[PDB]
Amino acid sequence: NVAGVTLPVFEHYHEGTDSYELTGLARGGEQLAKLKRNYAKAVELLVELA
Amino acid sequence: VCLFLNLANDPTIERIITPRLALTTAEFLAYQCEKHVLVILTDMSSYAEALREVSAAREEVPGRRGFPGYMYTDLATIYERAGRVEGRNGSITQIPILTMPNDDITHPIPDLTGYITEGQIYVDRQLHNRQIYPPINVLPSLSRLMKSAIGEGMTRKDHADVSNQLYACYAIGKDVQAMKAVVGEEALTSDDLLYLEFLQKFEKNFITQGPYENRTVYETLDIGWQLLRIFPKEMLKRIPQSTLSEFYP
Repeated sequence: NVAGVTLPVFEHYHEGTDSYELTGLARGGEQLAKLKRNYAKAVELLVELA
Repeated sequence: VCLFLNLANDPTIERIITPRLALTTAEFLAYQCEKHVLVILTDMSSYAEALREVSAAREEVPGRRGFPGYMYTDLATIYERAGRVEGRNGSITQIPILTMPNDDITHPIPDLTGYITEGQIYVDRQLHNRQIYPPINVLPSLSRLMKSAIGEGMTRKDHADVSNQLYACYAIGKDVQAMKAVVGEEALTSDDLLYLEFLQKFEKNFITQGPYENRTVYETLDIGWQLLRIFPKEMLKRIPQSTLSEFYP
């Protein structure tokens, strides 16, 4: 309630479910965790923008 | 003090006579004898009513709203018997009291008295509901000759700047109360919070006087400076930096 009007707004909640670790394909998990960070930051910023 | 009482049940012609008698006494005491005097008159609307009475007695056709057409000349004759004159030292200062007929600002009596007097003071009913012993209002009042009634040769140099600054502050604070009426405090800044503080403390302390409390002008200036101290020196735009340098610390 920035004013007398009611304003919709969103928050980035983290449920905490287990992610799907992938390691079979030549053990790429080193790239995969790097991705888990790179895209996660983006997702946070999306929620903010929305 | 020389006191005069005229009862409501007395003859009306006595009511006509009395204020002129008192003005004559003040005139003599102030001009024949070197003395300043301050004449106060109460409930001049009753005097207007008695003027209507005598007008009805002499069979004259009423003018606007039934009041006699020559009310203006009479009210001129009663007033302007005061001031300073050459070769003397005495003075007179005149303060009548008017009753408003249901807030009719265009009623002939208050209107004419305004046309013949300098400035005016109001009494606000909402303050009386708020239980403030002096109900005197601030925003609509005005004194014509304030610019020369004070100065360096008088009580203190600061006073004009203080009055201007606090006038602006009070007006803006009333406007800020009007804002908070709708917008809500959550969308409020720190400066506006200080303005609200200024408003509420002004009402609580400064305007309230008490039936048996005395304040010399120096104390009023000091209390005003206490009110002004809440803001930083820069927020007091209206006051020149000099006065702030001497007094604000």
